[PDB]
Amino acid sequence: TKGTSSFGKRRNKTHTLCRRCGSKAYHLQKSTCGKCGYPAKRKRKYNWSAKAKRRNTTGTGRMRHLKIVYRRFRHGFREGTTPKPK
Amino acid sequence: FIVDVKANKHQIKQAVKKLYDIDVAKVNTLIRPDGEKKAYVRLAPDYDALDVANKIGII
Amino acid sequence: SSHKTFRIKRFLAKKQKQNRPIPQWIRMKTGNKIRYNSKRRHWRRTKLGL
Amino acid sequence: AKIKARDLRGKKKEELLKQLDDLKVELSQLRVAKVTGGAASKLSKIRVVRKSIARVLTVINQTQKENLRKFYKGKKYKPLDLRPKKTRAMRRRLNKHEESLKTKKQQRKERLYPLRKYAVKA
RNA sequence: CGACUCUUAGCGGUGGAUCACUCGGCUCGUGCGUCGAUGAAGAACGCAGCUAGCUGCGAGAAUUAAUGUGAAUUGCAGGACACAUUGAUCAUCGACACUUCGAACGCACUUGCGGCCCCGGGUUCCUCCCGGGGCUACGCCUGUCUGAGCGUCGCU
RNA sequence: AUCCGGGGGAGAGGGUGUAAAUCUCGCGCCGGGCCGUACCCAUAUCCGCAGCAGGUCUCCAAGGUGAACAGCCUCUGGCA
RNA sequence: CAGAUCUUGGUGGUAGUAGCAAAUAUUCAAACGAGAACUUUGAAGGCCGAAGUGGAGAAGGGUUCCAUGUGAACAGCAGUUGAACAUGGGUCAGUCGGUCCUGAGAGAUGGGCGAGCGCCGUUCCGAAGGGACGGGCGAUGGCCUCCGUUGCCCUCGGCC
RNA sequence: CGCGACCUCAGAUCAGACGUGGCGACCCGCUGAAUUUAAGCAUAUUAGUCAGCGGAGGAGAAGAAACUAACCAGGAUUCCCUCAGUAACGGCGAGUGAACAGGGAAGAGCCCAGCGCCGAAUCCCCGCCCCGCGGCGGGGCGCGGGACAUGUGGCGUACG
Ligand SMILES: [Zn+2]
Repeated sequence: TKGTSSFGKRRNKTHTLCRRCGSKAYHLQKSTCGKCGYPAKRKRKYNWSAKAKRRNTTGTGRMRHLKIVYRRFRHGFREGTTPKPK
Repeated sequence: FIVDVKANKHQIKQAVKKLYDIDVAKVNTLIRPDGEKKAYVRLAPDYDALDVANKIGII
Repeated sequence: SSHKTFRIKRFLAKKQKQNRPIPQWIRMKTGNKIRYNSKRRHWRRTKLGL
Repeated sequence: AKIKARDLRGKKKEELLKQLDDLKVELSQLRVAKVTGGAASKLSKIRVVRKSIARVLTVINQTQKENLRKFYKGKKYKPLDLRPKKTRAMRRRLNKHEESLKTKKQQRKERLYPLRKYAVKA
């Protein structure tokens, strides 16, 4: 039918892991992500889902580089001068 | 042996040959479920797999 | 499947490494709160991607 | 045991590699001791060695770049490493003595009508 | 009335309200007001003696070096240190590293296929097979080199 | 994709003991990275909120009666 | 605060009640064991009866696979068993597949459109071939004999 | 039917550069609805608002009148109070709705092209050597390259 008798035919996967967002949104039959949009050059961000800008903007990650700009700035971007040796 | 993930069978031969000053006939490398590339190093007939075993520490 | 891609086999490797229970000695740390692992899953009650 | 970084700064770059490969064999040996039994004596020691290789490698990488950064000083085209990395903007925006220039017209006016102190009784 | 039921009280259970706490939030103000092709934001994978996440970090991976302090970390074993000395632990971090995906950059998205130059095996010039090293994106500016035209001319 | 046969004759080869060629004729040497590889495959390991009478693609296919892979009984194999 | 078929949390009567009835079927003895209608062995009686209640695969699951052990919890009774729980172990390729090829289709530069992220389009308004035999010269290399090799040019090549 | 200028126009893994993306609380440029109100409803209102697209900065934008005035006249921009919920718009319904003048915060001014004069007096880059140099600058040395007459640099711009 269309109830439980039709749920057995579900043995295909339209989506799969994306390569940029990391989520499961990479629509296979047409090659375009859902959560970020992969082949395009612009991260998909919309203002109608404010709880979707909170999940993956700046802060939620590890910040391998934006963390040490903040440490660097407090002193003024010092360069090449080791502290006075002993 | 257990070998880094990105390592050819051509590369494992050189490492063991240069490490223990030994000879290798052929190598077989599966990759375990955990993600470590297990490697089976068939030893050359000129050498005794026990006598090399004692050197590298394993009983 | 026994035709799994390399990437999938790698992803199904982390999901095995982190299925273990907590080490016993964790509970005795001075500031310690956890008392049994929570993320732990059983392959009949969770479907890996959902 | 313990190897300071205050005796490694001067040894030859062909002498360090001798000790660097010595440890990597010593670390290789200990890793066996973990798998095939061993005791708590050797297991804790792996952390002592694994940081020694950090000490020796860093000293090499430092004397390799300090020498190079002496080689490229006084030159005008130096590789992308040895140039400062400040930000995106503090390289394209600022300038040494290029955005401190005054035209002839601007120079002569400041030269001719200089600003000078005064004060007024009430 | 022994039972059953009802009402109240003592006690014991199911339950977590009230009360007091609080390394948490909301709101207001001040100072500063800084990301990225030298590779950002985000994502995957890894790393501890025992360790799953949480945090921290990147094959130098629960950190290296330097400075300041000055005798610990600790859940258990181990030993580092003559604490005597660069000298345990922590804070700062200016030096030194920084895997793979990502604007993502040889073509692709399957650890797939390549080219061009250097080094070591493979050679001993004898071409290959192996490993290591450096490049191989689009648009755009100035300059260089090579060029195309029954475009405009000059000359022999 | 790849592999092959045919036509045509630009070229090569030596001047009398030897060549150039074998759409390798018989031998001989060296090399063949990278990733998947267990198991279930279903009235229990999949989808239906589960050890759900539902659903989901194929290969193998004995003896007897019988037109027959029908129905029914038995052997290899399996089950409570 | 008594109410809003009020929100969240909790507990009753119903109630030890409905129920544990789809596909013929179990019995005797023995073993470990504290314990046995259910676990294991043996004997018997039955069924699935090769379009299977059999022997393997693809999708899909992702360690359920195998061994040792456990008696909290789950397996709508139980259980000495498990698909559970705790430790260990396991997946080896020139020749089996992937990779290579094109199929319906998808898609970028050229071009066109568009306020704009981009869009239409696939030979279509494009200087789209970076390769080769030989030849002339310069020029190394190694027995600069001879050939491997290199730069300029002459030639050759449909861009489909 | 060769040689040499210039003009248009390509290819370079040519030397040296730069953009791509992220954040978006504040800002700038486009695009731009419907619930709602009118006791219905279409103009109107909600409103040039939310949603969409682009682009930066620690601030953006604006800015030294092709101005306001009509006075005995003020004097770039922005911001506060006031003018004012007024003038004006509106199925003149619902509703919408500024500005000049005043006092304050701050106060900063200017540069070109053209007209023309100066022997392109102008400029980018290579190479050499001397100095500094972790915002690549200065000293000179070059019968070293190129741009530039289809116009660079100084004087000079409505206050002349
Ligand atoms: Zn994505």
